[PDB]
Amino acid sequence: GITGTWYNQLGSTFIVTAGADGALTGTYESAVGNAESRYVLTGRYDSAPATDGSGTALGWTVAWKNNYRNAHSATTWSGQYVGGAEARINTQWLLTSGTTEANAWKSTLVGHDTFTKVK
Amino acid sequence: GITGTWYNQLGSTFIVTAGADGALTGTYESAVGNAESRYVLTGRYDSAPATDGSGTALGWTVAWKNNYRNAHSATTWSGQYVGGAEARINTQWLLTSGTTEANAWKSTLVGHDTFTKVK
Amino acid sequence: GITGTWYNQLGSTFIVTAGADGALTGTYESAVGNAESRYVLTGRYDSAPATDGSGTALGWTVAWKNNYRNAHSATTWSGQYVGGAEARINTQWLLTSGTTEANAWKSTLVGHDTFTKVK
Amino acid sequence: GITGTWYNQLGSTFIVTAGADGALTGTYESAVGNAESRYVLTGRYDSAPATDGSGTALGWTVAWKNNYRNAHSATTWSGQYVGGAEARINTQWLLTSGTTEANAWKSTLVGHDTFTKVK
Repeated sequence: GITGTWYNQLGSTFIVTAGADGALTGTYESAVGNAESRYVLTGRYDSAPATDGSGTALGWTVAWKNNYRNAHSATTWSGQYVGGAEARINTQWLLTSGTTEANAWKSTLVGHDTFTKVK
Repeated sequence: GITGTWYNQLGSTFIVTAGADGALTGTYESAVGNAESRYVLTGRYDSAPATDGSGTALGWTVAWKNNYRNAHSATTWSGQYVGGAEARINTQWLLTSGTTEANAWKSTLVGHDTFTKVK
Repeated sequence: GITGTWYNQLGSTFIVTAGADGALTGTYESAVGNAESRYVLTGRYDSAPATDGSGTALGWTVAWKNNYRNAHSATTWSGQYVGGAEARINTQWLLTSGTTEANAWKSTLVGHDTFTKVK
Repeated sequence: GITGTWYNQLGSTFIVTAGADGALTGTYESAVGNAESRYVLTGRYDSAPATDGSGTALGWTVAWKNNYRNAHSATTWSGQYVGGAEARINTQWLLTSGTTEANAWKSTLVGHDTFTKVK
């Protein structure tokens, strides 16, 4: 149930394909909704999850560089798919920016995102 | 300088290719060193980093499932390459395990890894 | 507005006093609601927050040891108070368990809690 | 062995008292070394740690406000004391800044600190 369009709370959109081999490929759109705000996502998911009501572990990365903008940063999301009635991807993320060694201590933001298939 | 074999402190080995398009592909080996402990890694890196001594932002994901073992979990690393003399990848990571909703609060470990090209 | 009883989503209860000097003192109750599940909390908050609609930065620690139970672990919450109509404390937390050096890599859980004054 | 002066890699200094009741009190000095860069720290530690070579779980908070400067932010450290020969406190930390709801997603930095009793 991972393949599809997912929306976070903040209004970002993640279009993903889950391949039989464990590969995630797709696009992440920061909230705007134009070509300029689309970035390649790659990831991995558990292709053989536990049959006991456990969620499916997954993760993906976006480098914030496309043909229009380079933020010299990358976010990774680490999380799990929950195939509920209204399914959800619950994640925590790390956004690392490229820095000098002096600013390396303040390079990494952390947060959390919930995604649904409902805008 | 990202393409190559990298070793973490704990003795894990990351073989990676950095493609011109921002793609990372490769294998992550938990410390053992046999076929059974090899897992596909996919990621993204900043292909056009800042020319001011800033590091290169990157991230990658391993789902802990191969032909031999499934830990029903995924780690993402978020970090930066520093093209020093002895170059390094400084990361923080999140390891999410597939869980029940009741155990979802204790699903995610966080830590940090430094990688070098020197065993 | 920090002084009071706050409830997280999971059903834990935080009773806190915010002193004029920046001190937080109080008790954290894991969801049960008896004397056996009460632990001392200590923390700090910004006593002079920005007058521009910014939240108030705060943090606190619970060592999971009382007269009844010792989990040999400590959680810290780092967050901000938002004096809305229905006010909230938005936090992320780290739960570190005492471990051997060999298990030090898996010592630290991370997550997030929202607290309200409404059960 | 927690009571004493501890130095992080970056050159910050933590003077702490570990009380019999689980309380940490003290001062955190960002790297400078003058009165202007001293801040109150409060925390908790496991007063009865495991007798099996496990570290002692601890955590503390500094609100970045003193009589001289207010950064409208708070750091929490979550970690463990390891009573080695050369003892160490291994931590991960969260630095939350007070923000608007719009900037709440980028409010929280994460990192790691190792402390020793050796400058």
